[PDB]
Amino acid sequence: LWDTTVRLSETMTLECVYPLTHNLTQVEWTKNTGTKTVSIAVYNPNHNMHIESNYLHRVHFLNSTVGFRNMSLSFYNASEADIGIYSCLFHAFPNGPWEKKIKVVWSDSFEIAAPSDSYLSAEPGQDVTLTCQLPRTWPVQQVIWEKVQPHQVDILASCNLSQETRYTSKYLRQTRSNCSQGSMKSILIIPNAMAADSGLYRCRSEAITGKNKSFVIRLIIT
Repeated sequence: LWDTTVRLSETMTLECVYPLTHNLTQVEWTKNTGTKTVSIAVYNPNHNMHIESNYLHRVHFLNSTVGFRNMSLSFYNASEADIGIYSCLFHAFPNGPWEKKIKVVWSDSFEIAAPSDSYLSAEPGQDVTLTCQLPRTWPVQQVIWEKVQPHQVDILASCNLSQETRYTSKYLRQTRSNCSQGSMKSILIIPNAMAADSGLYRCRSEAITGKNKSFVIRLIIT
């Protein structure tokens, strides 16, 4: 129901970068208040821009090297009412839409609730293998890989072997994931890792009983 969770802050940014090579035709930023949706912004490559009147002077598009591929939404002065789920919709007709769902939550640093269980050192330029030490059998229903930062948590992979539809990560940096039926090691691979790939990587299991387990790796790439 969400691809990225970011911490509520006065100048928070909802990252959204189109990862595909298709020619863009439109972006839309929406917030799902309830069942109804509020159209925050609509932008077209002809520089036509719709902005919802209540968001007139509340949001902007910093978007380093502005090229309409990066449409991350930044707040000037956010408040508790800005908590909720946002949708960032890229249209690249005829190729079809690419949607990233962002949930804003009231919280402290996400790293607080993710103390590292393992420390992983690796040299730059190598394919780093992250190993989840959590069991995958019943009652566990799905296993999720996330990158945990103080301000945001990005879902890198999600595997539910019973689900017929697969989960596609909206994370910009490429990773190698595998949702296989075998009883092998639950692995996430970071290809050609750099110093920017350092940080907390958390594998998370969700069970049919509702119980939540987590295993956190502190990856350090000098």
